[PDB]
Amino acid sequence: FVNQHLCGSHLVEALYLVCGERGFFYTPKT
Amino acid sequence: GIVEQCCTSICSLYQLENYCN
Repeated sequence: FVNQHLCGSHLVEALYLVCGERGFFYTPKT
Repeated sequence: GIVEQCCTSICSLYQLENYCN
């Protein structure tokens, strides 16, 4: 696998691409 | 959470896989 800086819409897109149509829930700053 | 760990720091795709449904 790989690792990066990912923020906002790009973080939500990367998460969606890792998970596929199964879906997800991101955790906030804290 | 990942809005800090992926953005302010670095994260992996293997770490994003923990936050899938």
